[PDB]
Amino acid sequence: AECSVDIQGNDQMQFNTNAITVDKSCKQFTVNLSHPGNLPKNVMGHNWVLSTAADMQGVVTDGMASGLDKDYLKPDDSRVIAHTKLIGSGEKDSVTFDVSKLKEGEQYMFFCAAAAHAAAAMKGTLTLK
Ligand SMILES: [Cu+]
Repeated sequence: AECSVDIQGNDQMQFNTNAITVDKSCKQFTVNLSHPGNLPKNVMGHNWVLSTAADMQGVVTDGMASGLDKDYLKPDDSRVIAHTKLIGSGEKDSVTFDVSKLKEGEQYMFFCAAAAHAAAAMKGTLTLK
């Protein structure tokens, strides 16, 4: 069982992967976010957020309005399944979530919720496989 994933966010506003597989024997799953490159958090902060595919838009829209000091997410947003904090370069964060939070016949999206980042394709698929 592969129950973690190491994902990178760079200075060019991209993740180094577009698709996560969550093995369904996993009781928990861990995302290790890191930020290579040379740019601070207020310039090019990244976070990793999980929601259903349907919820992504609203989570992003409400998140952008909440701002950088709220880590670009609406506080307590119930559409947020799991999330990291906002990180700048040279920084890192992990999240671990329960796999029982995912369901068959739902589609899941991961993304960064920093202003306009997900619109520029900092996002990808999350699949129970
Ligand atoms: Cu980002």
